[PDB]
Amino acid sequence: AKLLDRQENGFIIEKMVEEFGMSYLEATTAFLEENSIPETQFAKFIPSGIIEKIQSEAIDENLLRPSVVRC
Amino acid sequence: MIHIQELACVSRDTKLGPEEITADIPNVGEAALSKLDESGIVYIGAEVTGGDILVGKVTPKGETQLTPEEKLLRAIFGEKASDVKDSSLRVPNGVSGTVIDVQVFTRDGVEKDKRALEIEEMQLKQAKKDLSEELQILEAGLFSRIRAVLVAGGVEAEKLDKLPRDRWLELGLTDEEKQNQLEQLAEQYDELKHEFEKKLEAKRRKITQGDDLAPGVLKIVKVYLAVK
Repeated sequence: AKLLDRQENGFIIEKMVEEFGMSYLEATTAFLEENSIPETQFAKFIPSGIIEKIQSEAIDENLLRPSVVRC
Repeated sequence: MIHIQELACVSRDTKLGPEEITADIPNVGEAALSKLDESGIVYIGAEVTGGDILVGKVTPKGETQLTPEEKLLRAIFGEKASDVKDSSLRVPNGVSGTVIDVQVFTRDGVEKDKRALEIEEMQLKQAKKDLSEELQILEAGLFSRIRAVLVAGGVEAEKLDKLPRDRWLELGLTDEEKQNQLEQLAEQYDELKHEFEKKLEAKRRKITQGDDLAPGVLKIVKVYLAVK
């Protein structure tokens, strides 16, 4: 009944990037959808370790306003 | 052959919020954003080619249009992350030339950016300067004559040149049509000096005051490109 353990979910995530070879972003965007978790709750279900690897994609891909890249 | 092609970039109010003219544009490399000034506008004298950004504009996206992939990173980075889409004004395909002028019009009410202010600030220094030199002439002139007419009739030759210029208007002369001359000079000076001053006003009024643009439009940036 409890998914809480992020580490768990985190290890569970990179599994998808290793197999489905999708973008860390798309991946974790999906993981959430599949478990019915709103993005606004990513904090309690996603490991801040895997987040970092999204932040990285965002910059490398310029998905964000230069304004936010800096801070 | 050669001609000045006027290209405009307009930012309006949308049903989804106000547009922004800025260098803070997403989905474009440093290469593109590099060539722009702090205000998102291209540099005068730039050798621009088809595609290059001339004026950076941005438009709010609105829920409906948000991919769940961006709803997520919006939640990660805060509201103003993937808030807007690039709608900046680029150089059309095929065309090539060199920017020779830009012209920023801002509606009455909108906050003036840094770029705008410096320009505003500069035009004030002048409007003011223009007055000093205007006034210096007015004095140097009329006052050369007041002396002349003053000396002739009641000469303080050396005495007069000492007391500050503002003290001359004071001194009087033996009743005479020569006192009526000294009368008009006084009137003229003041009346004119005043007029010149209330002109500085009407100038400052215009410089700072907004531009009368269409309803909805917030600011317009007109780039002037020399196409060969």
